Amino acid sequence: KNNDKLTLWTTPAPSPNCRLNAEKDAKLTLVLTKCGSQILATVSVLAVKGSLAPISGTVQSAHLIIRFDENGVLLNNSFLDPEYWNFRNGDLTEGTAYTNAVGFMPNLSAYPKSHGKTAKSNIVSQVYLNGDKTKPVTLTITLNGTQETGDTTPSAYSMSFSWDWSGHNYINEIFATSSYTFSYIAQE
Amino acid sequence: NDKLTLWTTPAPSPNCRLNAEKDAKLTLVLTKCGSQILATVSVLAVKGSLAPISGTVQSAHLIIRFDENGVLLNNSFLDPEYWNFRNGDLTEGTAYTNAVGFMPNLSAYPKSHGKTAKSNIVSQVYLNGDKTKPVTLTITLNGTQETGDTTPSAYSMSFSWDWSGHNYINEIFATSSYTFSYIAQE
Amino acid sequence: NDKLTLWTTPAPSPNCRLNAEKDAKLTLVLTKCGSQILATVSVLAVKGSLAPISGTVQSAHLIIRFDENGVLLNNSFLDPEYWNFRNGDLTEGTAYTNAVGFMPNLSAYPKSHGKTAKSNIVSQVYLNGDKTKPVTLTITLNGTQETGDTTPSAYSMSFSWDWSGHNYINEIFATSSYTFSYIAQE
Ligand SMILES: [Mg+2]
Repeated sequence: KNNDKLTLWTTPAPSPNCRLNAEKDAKLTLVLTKCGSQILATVSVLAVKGSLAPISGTVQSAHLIIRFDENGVLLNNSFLDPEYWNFRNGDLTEGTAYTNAVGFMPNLSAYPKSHGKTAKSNIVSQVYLNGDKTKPVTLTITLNGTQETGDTTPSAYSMSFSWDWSGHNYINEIFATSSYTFSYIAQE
Repeated sequence: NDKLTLWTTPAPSPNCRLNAEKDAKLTLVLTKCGSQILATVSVLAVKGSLAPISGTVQSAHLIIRFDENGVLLNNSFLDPEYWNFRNGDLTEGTAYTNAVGFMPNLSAYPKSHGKTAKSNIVSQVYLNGDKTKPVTLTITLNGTQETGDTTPSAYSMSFSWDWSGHNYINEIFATSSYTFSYIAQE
Repeated sequence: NDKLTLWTTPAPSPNCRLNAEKDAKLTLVLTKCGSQILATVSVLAVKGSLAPISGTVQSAHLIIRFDENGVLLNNSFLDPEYWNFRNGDLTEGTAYTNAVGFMPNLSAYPKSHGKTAKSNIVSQVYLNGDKTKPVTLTITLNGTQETGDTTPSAYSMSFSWDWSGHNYINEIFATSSYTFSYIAQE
């Protein structure tokens, strides 16, 4: 059992695995590492096709919402593909889908279902396009909720990533973000 | 039951004093990862001049002080009732007698060396989780980013929120969650 | 011993080269949390053109390089004497022979892909812990954001501090503490 039940990830070098505008138009690298009562996370994203590859016209943001059921399992019609979202085995994922990941879900006491507009449910910081300090992008992570254009979409748990560069002209650049570290309180 | 997390609980009642007793809810979670502590912090004001922000208020400050065993001092500006080791989403019932493993390391962050760069963690957080409303957070370990706090303590953690130059009048003072780490005493 | 933390010690003597040998004190602590390393970094210059900042100086750079076993190369710009696994507030005296579990993952951060966004962590730190004195810190894993470091290594970690546009002349170069994490090789 080369398994590691304390890390849930996309793999460190994913194939296209998520939908920012269309199916598999980006590679999300997301690693969740369980440190008891807190999850330690790293996230980065790279667009591979469409209006973010390269950034065209008037687009100044990108959004991904990941939704899980009561067992911490991705919902049907997930915008993150489930095939390579699993517990760690070396640099790969287990092949058999997990049945329970509640230990990696954002705590519902800390981050209640209807509370996405609450300050505590948001982690907000700058990341940098192409790892370039002169090209800031704001990242807003929302736990068990959304601040955007209205979400009472059923899920038990959720994690929302919103990248925004209002005011910046990044036309003809590929949308790709520096790696960002964060933590949140675990459900169990 | 979990002796590797010391917290306020994830959903505290008013539990700290920014300008008067119990005028805010501090959510502070400390998770021991051996030689480093992994921490998350958020604050929400519930009454007074921060709820909502009034007049000329452009900052808020909290100092938490501990004794040599890592126990909150008397006259604490963080209420000790629900500051304890984790049990579910609650605290253990019996007050802890030792948390030295969660205290900021005195070799790394010496007592009253708060003006030293290394004893400070400084970053932007965001009012109401709103990217257009930045607030600077300065965290100081075993000191204050200022001349002497003269109340003795073995260890301390100081939080200073500042929004000089911004007009947030009539907004409730509430901060996005912020992750940091620091070197543990043992 | 504590084989889950690799560090400079929490209060190092001068131990790294920004512009000359031992012209700075780097505090760097790496704590293994399975698949991720939790890190804290701070730097303090002690002599030369950064102590205090003089003339035209608006940046500082350090590259740390390791072999296939995770051991510092010869001609290291971080001194190997006090870079080791934790023993109290000190280091083990006998040099480590393997630290591959602390190295940046090659699948995530491929060798010489320093211009790739994912291999960079970028944020503001603050001179003297002062919120009015920002400094950008760019961390690069297994590469350098300034291209083509030509010195071969199995693994590397690059730190670039930049304050273009700011006049910090006559200040000592000293940074607030900064937390980050990265995917571990094993
Ligand atoms: Mg910033």
